[PDB]
Amino acid sequence: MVSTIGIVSLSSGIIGEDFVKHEVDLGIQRLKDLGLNPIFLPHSLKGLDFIKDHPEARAEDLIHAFSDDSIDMILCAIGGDDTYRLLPYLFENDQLQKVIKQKIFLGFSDTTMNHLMLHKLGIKTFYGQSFLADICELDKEMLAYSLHYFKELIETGRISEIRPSDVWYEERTDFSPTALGTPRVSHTNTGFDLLQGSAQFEGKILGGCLESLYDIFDNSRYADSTELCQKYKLFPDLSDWEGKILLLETSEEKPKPEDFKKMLLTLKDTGIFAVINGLLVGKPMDETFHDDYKEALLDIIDSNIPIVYNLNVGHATPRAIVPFGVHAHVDAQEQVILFDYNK
Repeated sequence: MVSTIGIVSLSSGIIGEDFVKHEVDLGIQRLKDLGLNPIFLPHSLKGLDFIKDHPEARAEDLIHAFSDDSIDMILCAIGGDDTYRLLPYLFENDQLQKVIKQKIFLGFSDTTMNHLMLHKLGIKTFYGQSFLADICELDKEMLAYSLHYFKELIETGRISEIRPSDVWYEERTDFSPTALGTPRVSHTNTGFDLLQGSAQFEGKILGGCLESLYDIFDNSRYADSTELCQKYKLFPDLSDWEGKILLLETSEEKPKPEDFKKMLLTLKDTGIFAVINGLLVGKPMDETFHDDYKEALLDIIDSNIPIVYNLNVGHATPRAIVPFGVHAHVDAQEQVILFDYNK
């Protein structure tokens, strides 16, 4: 019985900018048609500059979203690259833990950091879509495959299974008003690609955007990312990772193959690939460096660890939604991932 959906800006504040107005109205109408009543949290529409300079305000919006019993679901507006800055405002005095309640939380990319924050507090979240990226798809309707998962989530509170899309789409090259009502360029999608290891494996899924996870360990983007993430122990320990399935997906930054490898090896050094039950990897945006990443994965990760590539999760389109913290059964041969809420 999800009815009210609260939209939050925890990363970029672009959603409140004048030029995005029509897109926002488009998404609002789509949410209404699905049986929902959208509300924007108090700071979420204040714009680029305000949101950038007030991570504490973003945190206050998140705290309110989780503590307000009239809000049934929380949807991230859009990603960015600096939501790690919210950490002290959520954890230094257990501000979020004190008032948090289990309810649907959906986002991706920079939101990976928020997913890890919520994991720390025992909250089961949902990865892979956001308001501007998916609900405000510029074509006449939302992408059918993306809609399938969003509709299922809002109607049932869960995702039961993921199957590959029939098609995938390129990122647009026109973002002016002439883009409205036009389709993205599409291509046939060939399904889950078992790179190595068992076609079947199981466990709860956790992870997200590779570039985001990298900033837990490397401070090149922001000098204090590693300090803050270590201070608040954001990265799960090995006992936590053991027997889980890791999700990785690459962003619009399209990391060059050398950098993709660097990032994988930084994770490998933690022991994560040694304790997980398998690895799921999303299709890169535009399939950029698709074959290079496949070769890098095969080279770096021991061949007894299962890896399934080409998931329609992450920055390519369309986009499935992945429950985190829910036992999953992967079967690459049968092109399906099942979720068991009673295991």
